[PDB]
Amino acid sequence: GLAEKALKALILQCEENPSLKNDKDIHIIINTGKKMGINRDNIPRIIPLTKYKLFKPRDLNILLITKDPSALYRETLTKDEHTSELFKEIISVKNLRRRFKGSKLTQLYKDFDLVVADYRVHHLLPEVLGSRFYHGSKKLPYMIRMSKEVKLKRQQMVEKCDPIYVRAQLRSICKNTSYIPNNDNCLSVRVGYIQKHSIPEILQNIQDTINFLTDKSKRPQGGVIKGGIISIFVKTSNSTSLPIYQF
Amino acid sequence: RKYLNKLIKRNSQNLRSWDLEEEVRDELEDIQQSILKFVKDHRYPGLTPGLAPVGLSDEEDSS
Amino acid sequence: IKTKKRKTLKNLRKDSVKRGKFRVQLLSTTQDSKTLPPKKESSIIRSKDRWLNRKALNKG
Amino acid sequence: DSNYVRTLRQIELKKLEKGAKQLMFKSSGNHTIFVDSREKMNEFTPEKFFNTTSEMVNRSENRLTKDQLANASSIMPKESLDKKKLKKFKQVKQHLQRETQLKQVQQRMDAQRELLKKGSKKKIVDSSGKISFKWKKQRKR
Amino acid sequence: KVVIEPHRHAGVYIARGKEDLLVTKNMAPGESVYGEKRISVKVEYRVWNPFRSKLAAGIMGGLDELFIAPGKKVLYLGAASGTSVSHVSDVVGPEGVVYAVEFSHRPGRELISMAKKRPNIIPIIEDARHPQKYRMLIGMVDCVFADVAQPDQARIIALNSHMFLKDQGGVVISIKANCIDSTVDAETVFAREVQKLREERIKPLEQLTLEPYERDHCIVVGRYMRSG
RNA sequence: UUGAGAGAUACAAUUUGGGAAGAAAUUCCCAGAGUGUGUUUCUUUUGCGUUUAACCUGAACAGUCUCAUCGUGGGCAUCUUGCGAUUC
Repeated sequence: GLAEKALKALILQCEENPSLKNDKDIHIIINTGKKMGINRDNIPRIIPLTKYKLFKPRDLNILLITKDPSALYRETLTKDEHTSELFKEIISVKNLRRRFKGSKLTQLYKDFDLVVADYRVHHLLPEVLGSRFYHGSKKLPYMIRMSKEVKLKRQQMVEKCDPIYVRAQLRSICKNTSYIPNNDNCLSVRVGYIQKHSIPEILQNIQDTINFLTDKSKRPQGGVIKGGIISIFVKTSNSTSLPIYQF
Repeated sequence: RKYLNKLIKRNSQNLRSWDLEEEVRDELEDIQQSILKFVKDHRYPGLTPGLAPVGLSDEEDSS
Repeated sequence: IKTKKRKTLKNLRKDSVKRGKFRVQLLSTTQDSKTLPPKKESSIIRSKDRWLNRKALNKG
Repeated sequence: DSNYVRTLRQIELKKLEKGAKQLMFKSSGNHTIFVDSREKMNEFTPEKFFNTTSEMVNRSENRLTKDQLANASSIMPKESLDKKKLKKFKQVKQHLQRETQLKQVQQRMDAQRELLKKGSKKKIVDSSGKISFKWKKQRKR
Repeated sequence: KVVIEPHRHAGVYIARGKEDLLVTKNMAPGESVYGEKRISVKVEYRVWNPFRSKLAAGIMGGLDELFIAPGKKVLYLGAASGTSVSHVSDVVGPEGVVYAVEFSHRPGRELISMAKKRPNIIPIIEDARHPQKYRMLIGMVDCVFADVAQPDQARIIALNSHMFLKDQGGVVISIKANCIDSTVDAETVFAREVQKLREERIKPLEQLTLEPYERDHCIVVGRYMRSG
């Protein structure tokens, strides 16, 4: 419909408006009628993009926060040659708290373009990594598994790090976008980029996003928006919310 | 013979519909055999929301 | 084509079909039951045969 | 502690066999009918032999003849009767899973209670890690 | 409340309430003889459950021609303490006298004390391999059902049924493979037993596997022709 | 990697059969079976190499003294967070 026209005027002004010269990410926001009941945690649920990959993982600075011993977490992923040219720097959580503290979290925010941590110590993160990261979802810390094996009740944790399968996760997590569920209706997803691709690529990125978010089946990662979407609004991080899908 | 056979079919549909288990044909047979004889973490409840669905292209594309 | 021919021979020589859950066995004649001794079965004679012809004694 | 656990266990055991008393278990055996001729062997159909309909044949708890073929007092029984019949099976299953849980619970302190009495104890250890206790061969007077 | 339904076999019913049971009309009102439940719906009834009655598993598995009939005489071979002899008294009514035989003394005291209450059953306490030893009592019983567990089941039928049975009569026998062989397949045991009955002028009609109640058991029914 | 036997059967082939409507063919409630390609579990036929295995037992846990059982104290929430069971 007019979604191509709305993206056309947004692309035209963002290289022309002096205020919008710096924001390079494109967001669609979703306001629903009912409020989805799950409050805002800090684990970002990711969604796939079935046709067009967003980013390949060899153009983003990737910081990994691992467990406290961190010997074979560092050793295996650096000397496997599946992930050797992938990770930028690996830090243990106790060493991250001790080394990077104060105003150095700002330069850690600016220099490193994406942050991901294991499921072990991700909940401990926001009191050592700072409130600058939790201003929206630009550098919200993403999710990776480490072992591809589970822990039952009273079973000893067997430590294993398979680099191929955690490389495939970073392939599966940089190729697409993610949503963070919220208490109120307004949630925003970052679909596409200004110069990575163009308007027909963003248009089917919109369609695959609203297909996954409105899926009445596939509950725990997809069944978040219930009923129907009232509207969707395409925007940059500093532009206005241009309207599409009025009803 | 249509008059007598319809009355037999009427009594047959009266019993067979009211003395069966259509949707319970599986559960009442599995429980009768027991009577006669997405990864989930234990301690972190945020395992299944945030994990990336690994596809075959993510295991193959060396790029 | 003779592999299909003795397959058909096994079809008419069979005497037990399983009609659904139910099964039907053919009953043999009374004169064959009384005037003929019963068949030996393979489990009782081959147990004796390969015990006598076991490889622990160098037969043959 | 051992007396209480077996008392709950024998309560669930007695309610199990009382729960098996009024329950119905459908039979599916090898019901086989002998025949005397090959011409009746291959023309056999159970609807022909039992002279009744096909849906009447497959039920084994009763199989009424077409002469005997000549409902909803438990009202809306399409959802009420089958669910409530399933709930009696569910309660017997909850009787059984509580009973075998109480059996494993009782055995774990009964080995502990016999561990305290007398004799020369010796703790053996299985290669899988399952511990036990083997005793000396001393005749207690 | 309970929806009632007569069986294919006459004289035995199925009580289809919220729970389901197999049930028989009482003959002795207000008296259960081993602790069994009942439904009064009027006529007072009595329940069966196949886990101790080997005839009841034959009923519930589906028997084509139950020769036990509501007006026919029944020879109960192997009366194990009246646990099912009282049940076949309820299904044949006061019309034909049902005969029960047994050897042991513990069922014998239970049989006589329960046949005091029930005039349908007459108990015999003599060996079932010697039908001449109680020849003073029976003449052509209308059917015989066997539940013996002594390894001459075919002979103990052929001894009794050759001179105590009506011509073109029905013979029922419970046979289990754990009694007789207990080391081969069950189906070959029952295949041995039907040719055993075929030599005794009995044409075997139906054999049924009693699988959900009595493991390794069976019920054979059939016709008996042209002697006695 | 063989010789057959016995099935759950995944797709198709007109059927076999009870009931209903099919004036003329259909087609439904169904109940199965048979056939080929599957896919198969197990029984024996089969040849070579190997006569040793597996389990239990005798006075066979214990001076680095061990094992119970009740308590106490501290670790592991970046998780053996602990069952009338044994987290160390």
